[PDB]
Amino acid sequence: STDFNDKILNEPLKHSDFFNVKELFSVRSLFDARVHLGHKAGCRHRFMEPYIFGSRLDHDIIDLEQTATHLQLALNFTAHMAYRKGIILFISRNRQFSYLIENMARDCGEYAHTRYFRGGMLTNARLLFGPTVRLPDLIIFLHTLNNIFEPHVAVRDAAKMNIPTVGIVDTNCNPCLITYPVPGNDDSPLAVHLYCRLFQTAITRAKEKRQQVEALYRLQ
Amino acid sequence: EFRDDACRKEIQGFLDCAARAQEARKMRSIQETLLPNKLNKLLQRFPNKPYLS
Ligand SMILES: [Mg+2]
Repeated sequence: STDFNDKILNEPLKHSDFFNVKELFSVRSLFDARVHLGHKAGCRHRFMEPYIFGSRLDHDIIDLEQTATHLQLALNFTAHMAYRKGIILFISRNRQFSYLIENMARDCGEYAHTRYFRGGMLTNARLLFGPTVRLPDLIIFLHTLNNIFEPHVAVRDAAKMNIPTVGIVDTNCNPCLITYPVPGNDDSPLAVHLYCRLFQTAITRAKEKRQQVEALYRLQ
Repeated sequence: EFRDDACRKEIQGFLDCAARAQEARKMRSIQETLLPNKLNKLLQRFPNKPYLS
């Protein structure tokens, strides 16, 4: 058990990019997906200024260099969690992409909550689901805002319950409590599809690498 | 002297006009039934945010 854990769990933590997530994307791919388009300058959020490249005719432009760095970190974290077999829950209240996100979750073997987030799903989880339920080990927000342009209550609840949160934060979002913010465009279908594909690929790579490493260790 | 026999035309006009008034009440009610309820639903969908978030 000791050696197994030491060589399985802690081995990947010794490498900058163990799962090679940087190859999954490039600044050009994000640009082509339009990850760099934000809302009007009037909708801008005070905490999203550091990630905004500028304002092109009252339209904010998200610094895709910072997006690339943040996306690297978020994808690496997600890959490591999937490798460690944690529960990854995808949250998004964008009804335009509810179906897509649910399908991505089902395909990648993780969970999704794209519906009306009932109060207490995380803070009252033991009562709602059962005393032995296992809460998600990572929450990935494809849209950190609810359908009234307020932060998803899941963000606050995840911070409360100490569940790390990856999250795509647009120029009108509040990245303060999101553990791994990925400044980007969460409203374009192209951008949302790119995010879904990236997270799906990273999680699948992590799971398959976990299986491969386990087989390598157990066969010897 | 309130003899309807020779006031028939005016009396028929009055009766028809009253019937038309009731019909107009009915049609106006059904027509009334943007509505404040729908407009309040729309405003709820896009509420005023006088605070920060
Ligand atoms: Mg947005």
